[PDB]
Amino acid sequence: VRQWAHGADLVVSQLEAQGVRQVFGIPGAKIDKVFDSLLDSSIRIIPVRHEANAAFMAAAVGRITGKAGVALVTSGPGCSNLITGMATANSEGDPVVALGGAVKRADKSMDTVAMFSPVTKYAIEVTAPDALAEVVSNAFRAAEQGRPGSAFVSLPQDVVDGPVSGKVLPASGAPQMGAAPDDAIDQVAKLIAQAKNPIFLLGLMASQPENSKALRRLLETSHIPVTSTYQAAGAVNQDNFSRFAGRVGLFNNQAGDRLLQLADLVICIGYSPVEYEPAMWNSGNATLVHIDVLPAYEERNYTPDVELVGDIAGTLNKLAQNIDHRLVLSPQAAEILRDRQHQRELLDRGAQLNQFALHPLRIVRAMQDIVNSDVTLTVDMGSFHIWIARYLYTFRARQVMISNGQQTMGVALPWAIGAWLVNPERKVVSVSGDGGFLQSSMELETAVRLKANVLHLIWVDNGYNMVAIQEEKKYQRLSGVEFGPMDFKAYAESFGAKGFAVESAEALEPTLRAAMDVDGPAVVAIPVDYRDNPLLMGQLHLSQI
Amino acid sequence: VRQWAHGADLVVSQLEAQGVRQVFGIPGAKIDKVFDSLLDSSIRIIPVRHEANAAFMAAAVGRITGKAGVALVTSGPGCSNLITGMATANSEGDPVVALGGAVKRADKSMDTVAMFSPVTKYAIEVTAPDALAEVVSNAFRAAEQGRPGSAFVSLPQDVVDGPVSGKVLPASGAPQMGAAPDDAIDQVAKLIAQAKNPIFLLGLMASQPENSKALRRLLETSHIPVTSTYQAAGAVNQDNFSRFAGRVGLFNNQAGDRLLQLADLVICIGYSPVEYEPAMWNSGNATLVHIDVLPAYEERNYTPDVELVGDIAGTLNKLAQNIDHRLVLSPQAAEILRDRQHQRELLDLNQFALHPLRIVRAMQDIVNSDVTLTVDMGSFHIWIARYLYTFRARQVMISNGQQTMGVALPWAIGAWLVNPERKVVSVSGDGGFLQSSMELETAVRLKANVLHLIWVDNGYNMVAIQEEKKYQRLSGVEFGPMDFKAYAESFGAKGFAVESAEALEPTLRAAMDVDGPAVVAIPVDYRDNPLLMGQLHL
Amino acid sequence: VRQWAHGADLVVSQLEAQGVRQVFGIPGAKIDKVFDSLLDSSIRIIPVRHEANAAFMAAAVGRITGKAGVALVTSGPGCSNLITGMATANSEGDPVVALGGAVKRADKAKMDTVAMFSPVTKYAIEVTAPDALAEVVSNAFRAAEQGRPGSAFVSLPQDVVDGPVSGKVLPASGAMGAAPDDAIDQVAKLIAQAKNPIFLLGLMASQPENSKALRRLLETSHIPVTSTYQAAGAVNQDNFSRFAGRVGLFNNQAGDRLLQLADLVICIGYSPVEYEPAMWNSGNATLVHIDVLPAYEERNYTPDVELVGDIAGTLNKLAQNIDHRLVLSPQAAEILRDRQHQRELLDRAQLNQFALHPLRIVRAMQDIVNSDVTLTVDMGSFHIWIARYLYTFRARQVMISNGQQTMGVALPWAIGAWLVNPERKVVSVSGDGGFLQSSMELETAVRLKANVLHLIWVDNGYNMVAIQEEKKYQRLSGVEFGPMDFKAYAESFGAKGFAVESAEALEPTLRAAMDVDGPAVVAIPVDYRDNPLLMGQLHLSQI
Ligand SMILES: CC1=C(CCOP(=O)(O)OP(=O)(O)O)S[C@@]2([C@H](C)O)Nc3nc(C)ncc3CN12
Ligand SMILES: CC1=C(CCOP(=O)(O)OP(=O)(O)O)S[C@@]2([C@H](C)O)Nc3nc(C)ncc3CN12
Ligand SMILES: CC1=C(CCOP(=O)(O)OP(=O)(O)O)S[C@@]2([C@H](C)O)Nc3nc(C)ncc3CN12
Ligand SMILES: [Mg+2]
Ligand SMILES: [Mg+2]
Ligand SMILES: [Mg+2]
Repeated sequence: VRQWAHGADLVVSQLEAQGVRQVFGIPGAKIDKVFDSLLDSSIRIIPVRHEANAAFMAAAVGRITGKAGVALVTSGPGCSNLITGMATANSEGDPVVALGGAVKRADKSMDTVAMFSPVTKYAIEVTAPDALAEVVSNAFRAAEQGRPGSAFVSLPQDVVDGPVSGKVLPASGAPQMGAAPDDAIDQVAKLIAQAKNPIFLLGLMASQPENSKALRRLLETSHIPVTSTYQAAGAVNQDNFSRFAGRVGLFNNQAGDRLLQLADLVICIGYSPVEYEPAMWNSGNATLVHIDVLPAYEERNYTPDVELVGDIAGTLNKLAQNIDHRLVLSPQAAEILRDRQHQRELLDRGAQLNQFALHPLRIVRAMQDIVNSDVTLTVDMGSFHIWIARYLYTFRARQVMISNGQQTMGVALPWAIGAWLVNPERKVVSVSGDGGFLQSSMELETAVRLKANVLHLIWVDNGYNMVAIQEEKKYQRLSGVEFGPMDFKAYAESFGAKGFAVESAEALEPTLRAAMDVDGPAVVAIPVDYRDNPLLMGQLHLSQI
Repeated sequence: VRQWAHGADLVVSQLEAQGVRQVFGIPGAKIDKVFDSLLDSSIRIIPVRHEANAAFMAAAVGRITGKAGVALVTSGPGCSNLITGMATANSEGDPVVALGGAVKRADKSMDTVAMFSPVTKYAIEVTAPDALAEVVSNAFRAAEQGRPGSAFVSLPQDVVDGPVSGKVLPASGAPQMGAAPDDAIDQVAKLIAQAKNPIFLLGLMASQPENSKALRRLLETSHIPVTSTYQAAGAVNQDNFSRFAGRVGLFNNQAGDRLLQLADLVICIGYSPVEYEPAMWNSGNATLVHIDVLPAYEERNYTPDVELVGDIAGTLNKLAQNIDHRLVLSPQAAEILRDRQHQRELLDLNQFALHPLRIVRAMQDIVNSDVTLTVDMGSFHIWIARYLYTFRARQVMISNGQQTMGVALPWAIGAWLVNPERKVVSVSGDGGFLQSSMELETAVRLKANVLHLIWVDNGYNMVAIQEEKKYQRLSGVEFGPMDFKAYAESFGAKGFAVESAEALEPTLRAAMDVDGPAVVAIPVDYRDNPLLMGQLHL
Repeated sequence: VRQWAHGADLVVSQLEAQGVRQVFGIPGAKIDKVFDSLLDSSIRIIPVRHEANAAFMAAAVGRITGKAGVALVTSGPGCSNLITGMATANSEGDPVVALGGAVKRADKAKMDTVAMFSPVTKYAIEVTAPDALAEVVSNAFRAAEQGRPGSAFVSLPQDVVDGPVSGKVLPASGAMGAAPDDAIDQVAKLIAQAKNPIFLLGLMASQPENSKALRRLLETSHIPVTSTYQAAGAVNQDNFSRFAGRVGLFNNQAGDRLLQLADLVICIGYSPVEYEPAMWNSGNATLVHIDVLPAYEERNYTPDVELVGDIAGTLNKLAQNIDHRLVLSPQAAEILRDRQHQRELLDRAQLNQFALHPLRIVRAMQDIVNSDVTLTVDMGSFHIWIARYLYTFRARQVMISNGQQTMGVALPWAIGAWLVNPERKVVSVSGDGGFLQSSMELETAVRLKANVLHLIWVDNGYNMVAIQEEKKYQRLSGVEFGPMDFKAYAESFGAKGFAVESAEALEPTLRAAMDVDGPAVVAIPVDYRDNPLLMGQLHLSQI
């Protein structure tokens, strides 16, 4: 153990032991010592314009690196401004550690710990300087292990400013967890051998890098059909697996659901019912196998017949080793996949789509032209989200951040900035509506300052369309969903970022290509015609719900 | 899936599915439908006299069977009376599911979920009748899996009285993880090789029945020294392992601690820092290996260099299969155990009131491998712990991190119900005896073959001596005397009162022969306590 | 300010400033310094045998004195054992301050007592800084005794009470004035136009600071009065001929009929939690709220006129604005007359069966309970019998209100009540179920030489629960247990024990037990067969 003049120095050392490359936040009196101590560290300080976005950026870092992104804010409003961001990260399973300042212990005030407990996996306040290092260290453990999530640590001003005696705690990382029991694995390998219509249902954990190779090997060896929840949207896609059946949870005409209904054997990997209500795919007819790092969060419509708890990669590798031949699709299974093939042909169409304001399909097509396996795509919440989700099978991004159970608007730009910082040599494209855009557009200054290579696209309709269409379907009239217009091109330029405004369908691709080629932040406003949205909304489960 | 006329019926079916054999509790208006439904069930309804004891009894059932014991109480005071008991169960790792009534949803109020959250692993209220069965099922999952604990389920009256649609969720039981990875086991087997002063620190999980054979197998093939926390007090004892270094956490003269400080390699099995402060034994200079069903609960003095998570039995069996030679003790290692040797020797009285040691010795003579012993909290607890090495009981319930008095008798009753053919001996002081003695009526009614021993000093000695040490004067630790023999007999139990030293052994022998509840008052002289206290961590 | 060697000395000093006469509790390592410091003060240390009872005893002290009773326990189980007791105190409005030990501040990093007590207290806080020690304790008392009284919990970290501290004792506050003149006049105008006015008395109307003023208001207005059980002692059938009984339990009370008939309902010191407004307020009458705190509005409780302030003052002023006594309307007179008929009929003939008939026991109890004695009642079927005949008990005070329906309260309430006025006798009554949950305090009673006579109605079961099950299911579950020799049980403590073996032995046994100067227990076998009749008079049966 070493002698520290400031708890803050210990905190910084603990952060470095974790391998933190940057911290996102806004300084304040109660927490400025930590900001100060970061000056003598290799950790980069990234000032944001609104704390909520520090949490969003941190979530992106966490999702990509598997190591928690870090947010640092002051007491009071500094902390309460993070709540939505922390809840979003926790619901999506993104590892995030937020260190928030607090009044001196003697002065204790806002009970932030009580406030964050509902939307975090871990929330604790350091009430003793000698606990400083372990509390911060355990924050990371909680955020990163098991089903990842967010963690909040409250840091009293006197504890961070005052001296402390203690040693840095080494970052343990992921424990060496055993695979599921061999006899249980052999039992599933046996079920697979006698299965006529098997299918893998992938959940969040299946999309983790740690399970990437294992998953690929298993799919390559068994050639068994795969469907995925939106949390696992990026685990597999139409272009890397011929038997991919799409993502389930949004649309009512997915081959994945048809295959789950036809299934005689369903194997869930890293899946939790929360990702997609079991009450909509599991009849209870097929033999259900649960594979994940934690026991099945058993439910009324989710009671596994065989539970394989343990290291997912380990289990999948062992399963792969006990599979002798590739599956021969039954007539029905093959028919379902052929249907999706035709279904995708119809969705793609060929067509000119030269109308203006632009048709969603024209925008989706132009977006697919600029997003390649070297580009990351982040998607906000709104009607455009549904359109993009409908065509996820045709995006070839290196990675796609779109899953958003809380349906939190404003996430795209911050997510993009966080993602770019992890791999600054690559480009990132973020897309949102005008409503979502204005909730986090203050970060455009941050992007300019960081010279982040991000292209942000705005689908402009001058309203909260996603809400409007639901009001209509239910009440046949609108309320609180329409607002005024804005000159988004001029808006973006006032930040010193490059701005574009699409005034015709013909200018779309050229504009996007130019904005993409810009070496730094760029914003493209795209007027959109949402009148066909009812057609798309007719393909949602909500329609039945 | 079925259509149930009463949510209560589904709750009972789910309980049967869980294999519950009895429920401990006290009925009340809000929850009486569940009690009524149990009438048509194979589940035995066991009325207790105070809810807290329903939690204590359930804990004993859970500890032994690995399946959660069940408490059933009504709303308000019915549930608040369970708090201390649920906290004790959660602290000791005893699987307990408590079902508490609540006012109708429309009427909601006492926030029981909020009250129980701090002392349970799982606390939830059923606000949707269609979630009834799943909420109950998950209560058991949460209480029985990983490191076991207590779970609380709040059941609104309207929810259990009203109709419900659902199916009995099959009992999946705690999922079976696989042993830690082969590469991880090879790494540990290798550290044990590159180690000169290795030692096993056993925690709670190491004592679970599923790990008994694997543990013995690992100890026998490696012959590595072993020390345990009190939660793991029964994992290994002096007579079943030559290199046992005693239980650590109480006395300042234990070999386990010396060996831990000397160690260059410490392998913790089923251990959590809460069982024994790492600050007391881990300097950090020793390579630290963690083996448990769950990741390590790291802290300033507990950061495992190697962390293995998985089925403990499988992990230990495989580890044992990778060890080729028994350990040859180093000079200092043998020296330390040499000292414990002398220590044991020194540990191996007609005054009245009786001397603690006289009582302890008289107790060891009646407690055998067929007898379960439960120990309450008080000075007598320290004495019995000092000589734990010489007790040879079937099982010993003693770990009590919260130092909750009154646990002994109800623990004994719950333990007896699991194996009715055997005898149970419980020991407490007079203070602890009265906090839960109302259950003597329950014992007589059940004809529980339990022998309760009361060390009588007419005070709260364990607190008195701490005050004596610090202030040289006593406060609030002395109370009046009682006729415990008559007290017990008023319940229909057999009572005895040791009036002389010679009468001790004969009285206990006589009481042990009693086929049913029996109580023996034993006057004790605590004047020597200051001496024993000098052996505790200061 | 001042320099203190131990935070504990400041606590004991703060308690003396509050006037605390004694402390109930069980010591432990984390809190023993406080018990030690108490050795040097005038404050008496009263060890109990179970912490729950320390809260029950403190509640009786607080209720009678108006000043918070004090419980002192150690950390962990010491604190969790108080919860039910603190909840019961809060629910009945009894001022109670509990001080629980806690682990050293530095060790608090590994039981969140503050969170566990918050749902059942008015005030729950932990001293996290020795400089806040005295104020936190002072504020605990202020919170418990002011406004509508309740329980307060204070967590004291061991290092804080053991370590030195700087600070001075904070004097006890105490105190509003009468409601506004305009208000009292507006109300008086409503009274002058009311044909069927009625006062509904709540908890605050029974506080001693209003016994005189209420008496005045009633004597000049002669308006009918009905009370919740929390205010059961505010007025009785004897000192006021237009008293309509306690409302909240039975479905045949004149109080309820007058409330439903009223064109003007004036609630004094009343909060909806004392008696569901959905049971008596249709909303037809003009509602006037008078209390030390604003009204706790709800669906069936929205006062058309709301007066907040010193009750005694307001009532004394309103009385001066009362022109003439009320001339009862025919319907009102008829309802009050029916209550008189009901009372005579309820008094029923010769019940000499054994086990004893509830009514025989009730009569015998009314005989020994005199106007000097305090009566405490536990929860169980006997409670309903006693409530039914509350009008015929003429005790100094009656502790019976129990919204939580918590069993085990009688004996400890009695012990606490006796300690406030040791020169008087206290009679406590419970069933065998409630008795065994707190009977460990019989040792405390013997040790204190408490002049308490505890009566046990014996049925060998939880009858109050059993009758509800019988009603709903035609069968019993979990409500029957074995018998006990209660005479020998009590004697084993060193108290006097009795067991009634025949009907004729009842009165002589009670007299003998009453004459005992110290703790006595009498077990009374009861035949609960007639309960269906009585239970049919409960709002519950109509539910
Ligand atoms: C208003 C709104 C969304 C935004 C819609 O507008 P644009 O972002 O302009 O998209 P578009 O649908 O008009 O293209 S999502 C949405 C969502 C439907 O629930 N997410 C929200 N997020 C926050 C933080 N507050 C309120 C909502 C409710 N919903
Ligand atoms: C008073 C007391 C104990 C009991 C001592 O008396 P006996 O049970 O008579 O034992 P002995 O020590 O006199 O033999 S333990 C003890 C413990 C030292 O902390 N456990 C407690 N449990 C509850 C539920 N409340 C308070 C305490 C504080 N401590
Ligand atoms: C069991 C019981 C009561 C006691 C009944 O028995 P006795 O006290 O023997 O009275 P008697 O009715 O048999 O005369 S009250 C009663 C009550 C009806 O709700 N209060 C309780 N208090 C606690 C602390 N736990 C559970 C209950 C549920 N109810
Ligand atoms: Mg919009
Ligand atoms: Mg004792
Ligand atoms: Mg009874």
